[PDB]
Amino acid sequence: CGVPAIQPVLSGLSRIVNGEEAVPGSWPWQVSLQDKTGFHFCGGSLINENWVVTAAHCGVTTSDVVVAGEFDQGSSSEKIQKLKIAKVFKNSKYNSLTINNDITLLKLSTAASFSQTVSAVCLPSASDDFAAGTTCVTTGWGLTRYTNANTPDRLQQASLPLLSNTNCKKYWGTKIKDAMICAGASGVSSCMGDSGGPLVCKKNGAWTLVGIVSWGSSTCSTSTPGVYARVTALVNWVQQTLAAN
Amino acid sequence: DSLGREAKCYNELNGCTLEYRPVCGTDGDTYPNECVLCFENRKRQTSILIQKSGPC
Repeated sequence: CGVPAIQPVLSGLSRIVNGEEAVPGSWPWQVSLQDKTGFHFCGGSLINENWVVTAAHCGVTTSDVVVAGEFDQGSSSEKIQKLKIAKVFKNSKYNSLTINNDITLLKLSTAASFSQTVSAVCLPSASDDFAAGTTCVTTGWGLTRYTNANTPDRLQQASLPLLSNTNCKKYWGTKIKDAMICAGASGVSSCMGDSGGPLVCKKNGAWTLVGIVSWGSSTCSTSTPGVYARVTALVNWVQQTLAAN
Repeated sequence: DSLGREAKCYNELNGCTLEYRPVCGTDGDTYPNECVLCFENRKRQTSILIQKSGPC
């Protein structure tokens, strides 16, 4: 857990107007949720060789596919894994009005084959504390400009700092709940198609899952914080569903 | 004169969900998701419907 065989290279471009392209295979836990039609509509992160964790607003069905090991989605072909889904575990407390408690667990039918390019993310401890102002990473195939309406072929990554509930409420006010964590407002934004992906904060050498892409600016405003599902607040549920399944 | 289906927002939130689920508006435009089409109609004070889901 949380150590890519293949090492990320995070440059200063990762911090400005909607990050950069990833070193292929450098975020192994990064998966793409796809249709039967092969069309990417959300991301996810692998926590196991068996489970994927995602946002609940994504509407993942058992009919949908988890694609492990992809870089370039426009590849006539690369070495990926099209894993099937057998059971979907949508948080009972997910609030659809509010997008609060926005985590869903996908149990795979076909175990993923951990390779050099496919591995898992470390999940945090509930008591874990990731300080505001900590610079983290968000990865995905979400649009680069709201104005593109074409999702990128290659995985992107942005570096953004964490925010206090307190200083996010200045932008979202009362919408910000406890199962939410804010990040960005710095020159980089999560956007359509990034949903259910990771917000990784490195901890004691490992990259750890601190947020899930949830919601944010309807226009992918780089001066507004992006909201994520707060993993520390939902990890005992992850732990307990995993145990009973 | 024609039409089909009105795009829905999360009113209880004033931002959107970040999923990619393009919609074809009755205007001839693609919207990354429905919530976008809604915020665009709100801002623009427009009344664009969803022609078909998926891209135009």
